[PDB]
Amino acid sequence: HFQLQWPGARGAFVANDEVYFCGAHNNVTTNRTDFPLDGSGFVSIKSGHAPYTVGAIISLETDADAWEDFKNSSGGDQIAIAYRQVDNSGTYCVPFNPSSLNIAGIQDGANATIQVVYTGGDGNLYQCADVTFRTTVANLNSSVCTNSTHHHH
Ligand SMILES: *[C@@H]1O[C@H](CO)[C@@H](O)[C@H](O)[C@H]1NC(C)=O
Ligand SMILES: *[C@@H]1O[C@H](CO)[C@@H](O)[C@H](O)[C@H]1NC(C)=O
Ligand SMILES: *[C@@H]1O[C@H](CO)[C@@H](O)[C@H](O)[C@H]1NC(C)=O
Ligand SMILES: *[C@@H]1O[C@H](CO)[C@@H](O)[C@H](O)[C@H]1NC(C)=O
Ligand SMILES: *[C@@H]1O[C@H](CO)[C@@H](O)[C@H](O)[C@H]1NC(C)=O
Ligand SMILES: *[C@@H]1O[C@H](CO)[C@@H](O)[C@H](O)[C@H]1NC(C)=O
Ligand SMILES: [Cu+2]
Repeated sequence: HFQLQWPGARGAFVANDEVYFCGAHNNVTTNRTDFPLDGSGFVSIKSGHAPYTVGAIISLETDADAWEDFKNSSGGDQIAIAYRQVDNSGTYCVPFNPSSLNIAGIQDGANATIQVVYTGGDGNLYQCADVTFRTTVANLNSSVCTNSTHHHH
């Protein structure tokens, strides 16, 4: 199981609820995180165990409230972060530039939802972050952006 560190999840973390769409926070939120388009952005999570596979899908719907809202026109998932295996528990953090996705409406002021998709052997698990894309963002605290390492797993 895992928590989003930055950008922050839609609502209160409930481990049991991670099996549901957006961790059972189905409704979009209005307290969105400003997320930079200048290439300084990242996604940071914390996993309780490893190994696991993680990726993220994205919705450019302001009201993203179902799986459909994360699919492209041909009905495939809009992948924001490609799936990979992670071999250490604790913090995992990937740079994320939304400008690098070929998705319409990625621009200053655009609303989106990033859904992290996690598989670590105890189910398919989900958490969502509601963001607003901005050209630049003031005072981005990058201190959560590290990869933990464990000599003995
Ligand atoms: C938005 O507000 C909800 C409910 O108050 C809160 O639980 C959530 O953590 C907030 N989102 C962010 C990114 O802080
Ligand atoms: C939360 O989701 C429920 C069920 O879909 C919906 O009826 C309700 O209006 C939503 N509330 C908000 C605050 O979006
Ligand atoms: C994006 O979300 C914010 C915060 O809820 C909202 O005020 C704004 O009007 C939305 N923008 C669009 C284009 O829907
Ligand atoms: C839809 O997303 C899938 C991956 O989930 C991708 O292979 C496909 O090219 C996309 N379709 C379009 C219309 O771009
Ligand atoms: C960044 O957040 C950390 C806690 O994670 C805190 O110690 C620090 O004050 C923050 N950095 C700035 C410049 O505010
Ligand atoms: C974490 O490791 C991944 C490779 O899995 C790498 O792409 C990423 O840049 C690393 N993040 C940090 C903060 O070093
Ligand atoms: Cu778990």
